Amino acid sequence: YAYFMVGAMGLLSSAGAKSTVETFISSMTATADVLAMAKVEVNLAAIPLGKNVVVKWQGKPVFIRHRTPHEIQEANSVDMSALKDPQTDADRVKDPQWLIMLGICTHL
Amino acid sequence: KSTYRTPNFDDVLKENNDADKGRS
Amino acid sequence: MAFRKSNVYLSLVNSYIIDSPQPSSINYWWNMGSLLGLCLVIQIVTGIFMAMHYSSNIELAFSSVEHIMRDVHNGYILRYLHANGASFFFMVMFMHMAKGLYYGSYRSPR
Amino acid sequence: MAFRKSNVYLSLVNSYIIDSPQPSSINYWWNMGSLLGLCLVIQIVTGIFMAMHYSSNIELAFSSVEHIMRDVHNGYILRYLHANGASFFFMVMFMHMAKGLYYGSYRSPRVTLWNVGVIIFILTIATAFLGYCCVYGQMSHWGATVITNLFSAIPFVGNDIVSWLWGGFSVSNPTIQRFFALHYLVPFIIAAMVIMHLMALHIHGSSNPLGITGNLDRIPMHSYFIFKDLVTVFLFMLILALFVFYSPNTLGHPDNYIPGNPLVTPASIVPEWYLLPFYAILRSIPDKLLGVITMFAAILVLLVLPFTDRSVVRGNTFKVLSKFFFFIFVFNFVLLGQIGACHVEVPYVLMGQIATFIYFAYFLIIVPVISTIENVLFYIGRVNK
Amino acid sequence: MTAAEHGLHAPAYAWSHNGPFETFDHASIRRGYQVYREVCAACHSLDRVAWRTLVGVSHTNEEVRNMAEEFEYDDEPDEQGNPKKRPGKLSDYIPGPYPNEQAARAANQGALPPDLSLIVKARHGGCDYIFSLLTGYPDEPPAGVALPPGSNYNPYFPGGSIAMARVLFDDMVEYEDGTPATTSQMAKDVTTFLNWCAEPEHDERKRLGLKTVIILSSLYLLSIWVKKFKWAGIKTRKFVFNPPKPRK
Amino acid sequence: GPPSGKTYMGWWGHMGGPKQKGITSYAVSPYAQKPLQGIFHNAVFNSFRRFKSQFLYVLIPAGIYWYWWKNGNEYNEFLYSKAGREELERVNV
Amino acid sequence: SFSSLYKTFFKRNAVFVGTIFAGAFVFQTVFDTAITSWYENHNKGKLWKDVKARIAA
Amino acid sequence: EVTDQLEDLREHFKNTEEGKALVHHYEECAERVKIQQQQPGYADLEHKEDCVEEFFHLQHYLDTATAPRLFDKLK
Ligand code: HEM
Ligand code: HEM
Ligand code: HEM
Ligand SMILES: COc1c(O)c(C)c(C/C=C(/C)CC/C=C(\C)CC/C=C(\C)CC/C=C(\C)CC/C=C(\C)CCC=C(C)C)c(O)c1OC
Ligand code: FES
Repeated sequence: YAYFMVGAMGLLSSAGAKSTVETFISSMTATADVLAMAKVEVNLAAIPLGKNVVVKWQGKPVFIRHRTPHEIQEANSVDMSALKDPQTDADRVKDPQWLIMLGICTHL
Repeated sequence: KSTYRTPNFDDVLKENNDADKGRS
Repeated sequence: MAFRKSNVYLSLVNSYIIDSPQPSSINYWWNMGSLLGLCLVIQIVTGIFMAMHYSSNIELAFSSVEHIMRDVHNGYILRYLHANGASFFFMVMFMHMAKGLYYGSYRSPR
Repeated sequence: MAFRKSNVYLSLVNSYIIDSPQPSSINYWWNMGSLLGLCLVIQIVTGIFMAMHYSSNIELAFSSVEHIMRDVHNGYILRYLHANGASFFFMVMFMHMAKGLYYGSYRSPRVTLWNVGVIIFILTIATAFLGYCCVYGQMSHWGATVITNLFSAIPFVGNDIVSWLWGGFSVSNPTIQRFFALHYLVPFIIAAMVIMHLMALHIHGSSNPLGITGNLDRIPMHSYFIFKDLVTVFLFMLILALFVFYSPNTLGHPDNYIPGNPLVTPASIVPEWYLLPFYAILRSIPDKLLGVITMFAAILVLLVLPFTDRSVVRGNTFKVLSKFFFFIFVFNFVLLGQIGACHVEVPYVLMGQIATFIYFAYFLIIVPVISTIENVLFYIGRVNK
Repeated sequence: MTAAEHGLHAPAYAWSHNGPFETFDHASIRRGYQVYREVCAACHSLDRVAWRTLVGVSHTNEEVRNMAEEFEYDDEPDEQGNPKKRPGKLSDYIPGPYPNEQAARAANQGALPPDLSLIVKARHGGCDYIFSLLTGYPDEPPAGVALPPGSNYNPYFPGGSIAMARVLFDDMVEYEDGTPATTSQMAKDVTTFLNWCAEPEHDERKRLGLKTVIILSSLYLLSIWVKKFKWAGIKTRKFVFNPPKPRK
Repeated sequence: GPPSGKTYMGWWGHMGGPKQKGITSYAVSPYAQKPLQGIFHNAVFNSFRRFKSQFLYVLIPAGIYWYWWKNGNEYNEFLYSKAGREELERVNV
Repeated sequence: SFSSLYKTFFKRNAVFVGTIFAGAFVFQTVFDTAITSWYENHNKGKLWKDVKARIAA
Repeated sequence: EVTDQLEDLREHFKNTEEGKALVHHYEECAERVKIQQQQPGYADLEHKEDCVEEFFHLQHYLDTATAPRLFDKLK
């Protein structure tokens, strides 16, 4: 009986400690307005051919490069045995002359 | 060399003028 | 010799917490003072967690407090806890002093 | 009985400043440790008087630094002293480390002391990075981005923890706010850890430079070593003045003085001089998780030094090969830092890899084999048959 | 990394104020501001410094008020709520002609022009490299390099391509005297001016530094002496080991 | 007070070092002697003796790493000097 | 004789500290004046004092 | 009526043994390179030489020759 009482105290105390720690830790998480998932539009009419256009979105830059057909040929002629991560050119592109590609180094 | 024989400090001892002004 | 009295970092905690010959007839007011200290420490902790999300200007100080009370996950608990913990801290502070006056703690030894 | 040793608030200070039998043969390195303590305290004081006039919002953090630069009477001195005293503090801490490693203070009777100390080391590195983020110049923003993203190498769930510590999906108000609050908090925790450092030190005095028992004779603390601290702290004050007035922008890098712009980054982004040695080994091995683990592994391989130095004779004051190897190791360390500073091209990847190899090798295997050879030579030289 | 994208190391010019005791020759700021306002008018910003610090270092007084009577700064709203504009005073900052950021990329035909107010602190070899860049441009680009049309070349800039329209010609400023109309003069004056605006606190900083160095050197020597003094009470001691009689 | 663990250094009187007999010390007091004795003779002579004793331990590592640094710098310079089409490619990979 | 100087200045700590503080005050003032003067005349025509006169006409 | 001081310094040190050697080197590079572009097939040659090395060598020589003797002429 005595050990059951002590264990009941410990159980309630553990639940309470978990709740308090969760409160304090979740205090530091992302707030509400920071979760505004921004959306942007880019004009592709006046973009130069051999130039890189960067637009800030969702906290990260995004390159928009209007790749030349020669660059398309160079990309699709890339050997698939020399890529650490096999990813074909066609999958990552919707409009062949345009590469709407995120710019953040997925390295670090 | 008995203990009373103080070693020769003459190299480092101040000259024969005491020290009644050195405190100043 | 027991490890509880060998490591200095733990010898100290032994001498103040694990083993300290309190007198037999102690009433609840000494525990009142210990509760006071623990109120201080919880106040400090929640104050740090408060300040991590507080601005410091004068055109942007009230906005900061309304932000922390309304637009942050699990926030208003922090702000009311800091305020009412301070108020309770003063309650217990006055109680601790009143005990000191009443029971003769202010006399010569201390 | 003398009032100095009776009142508790003074009986404490007596045993640590007024009467502490330091060993007879002290040199200037322990005076240098005292210099480090005073550097810490002046850093704390000038930090208080800094934050007295510092804002916190991301939009008004750079403007706050220019405001402390000029629009406050006698304020540029405060900012330069803060920065250059921090850099000098890190250099003197590195030299404190190297001293400790050379003279064999890390022998067994002070392992708790040495562990506590390396805890101060890692904490202080964290504080420096935190403050450098607090500035939020141009490259400090990218440094914060990378070092926060470092934790994403954790297996399985890595994105949630970094997004939690990074206050959202972008560097914004909560990011810098939390960074500054934590930076303003941590040095008091450092103060607590260093009062523990002193506590752990007092149990068994300080080591002789000769690596031999010092219990034979000792001379009182005050009126002898207080002035040995005074001379070196005056040297520190004058050199800091020389670096704070005539040559301000040398130790740091002239890039912080740019508004934050998360759209363009210069091709030359490097940490401040006292983080180059670890940055080199991070960029050396060609992996993410490997580098992330190997930094803290450098700290841990520092940790492992005791119960590895198996020389029965303490210290490196009487071992020609051991001290020569220590010097090759310290020059290794400086080479590592400098190659980290330089750009990575063809003749540098191999250089850095070999550098890290010899570094960790000195920690792991160079000390034991060399030490054993020294011990066996010492035995064989002075024995007939 | 190749020298082309690394930029030529700045030659170590023997600058006038690069000295332990030398001060800014703000007999030259008086015309450095003049040339800066005359030539770099609608291109850069200098939007950090306030006019209540030029008086007493470069100009006398009433001139700054007479200039501030040329700019407007959107005073507090009136009774009817219609915002108004009032002439500037001695608590205002210089307005960069581009309003916020967008006209910058609209007009330069390129990138944003950095605020000069701290530019010569944020480049390696800060004091020089701006005189170098302003006068180091060649008349004809080096043969064998192709550049985007409308841009200009600069061998001293990392990458060797900059959108600086080379407006540093002669017979343009004519300060008040016979001294301008040589491209070295305006470049030198603007260089010193910017090196000042990055820290309009050099004079007193150097004075204080001299005072501190002298005081600390004197105190260092005194401390060295006193350490040699009170330490002598133990450094000169001796020991004469007289072994005891072997009785036990 | 609460007894603590064993310690390798006591306080004055119970310092803990080995007991000794027959050792005699001396002193002459700071005020009875010139504070600056030797000042120059000891300065120059002992400075040169000390610098001679440990010269090689700092000379050799510095020389080795200077040799490495010079070789690396010169090879890097040669790499990007009219050699980016005939040497850079064959060693970059 | 120096015995008089010792027994009037260095025998008693109160007068010693008083003199050290007074000397500190006078030293600080005169030293600041001297350093400012030296730093000033060391730069003829580089300080605004003479430029303001030169511009006047 | 005064020519630019640094420009005159550059002209003066250009007519020197080392200066003439370097300028001749640079012009030889330039004529070789011009011969290179005037050949056909330059568009897809995917590798183009340049005389930036000679240009930088010459500019560095002129700078390290004229630096300690400019401000004295500056008024
Ligand atoms: C704020 C940080 C620190 C302070 C204030 C400090 C202070 C001190 C003090 C006062 C001493 C006595 C001798 C001396 O002054 O040097 C000392 C000695 C020592 N410290 Fe530290 N220290 C700090 C950091 C560290 C760190 C980070 C380490 C190691 C990782 C360390 C390791 C040592 C060692 C080994 C000694 C040995 C003395 C002996 O063996 O003679 N210290 N420290
Ligand atoms: C030894 C401990 C500390 C170190 C090493 C340290 C180091 C630094 C560094 C390197 C910077 C960057 C400043 C620069 O770029 O010029 C900085 C900034 C700052 N630190 Fe600290 N700091 C320490 C403790 C503190 C403390 C205790 C405070 C406050 C009480 C403080 C307040 C600040 C503030 C306000 C900045 C503002 C950034 C600036 O204006 O440039 N620091 N610190
Ligand atoms: C003559 C005084 C001037 C000075 C001292 C000056 C200074 C500078 C500096 C230091 C930079 C940045 C260099 C760097 O990144 O290393 C810069 C960039 C720039 N300046 Fe100026 N500038 C001046 C005049 C002008 C004028 C008149 C214009 C416009 C016509 C202009 C437009 C720009 C632009 C567009 C950039 C950036 C674009 C690029 O990187 O190509 N500047 N200037
Ligand atoms: C049992 O009766 C008592 C008693 O109650 C007390 C309090 C004491 C006094 C003992 C003490 C140790 C004093 C108490 C301590 C304080 C009042 C203040 C010190 C405590 C702290 C400062 C708490 C430490 C916590 C922090 C500094 C913040 C921690 C949070 C962090 C670091 C956030 C980290 C951020 C991320 C993103 C992880 C006694 O001696 C005693 O016996 C009579
Ligand atoms: S390679 Fe891009 S973060 Fe490392």
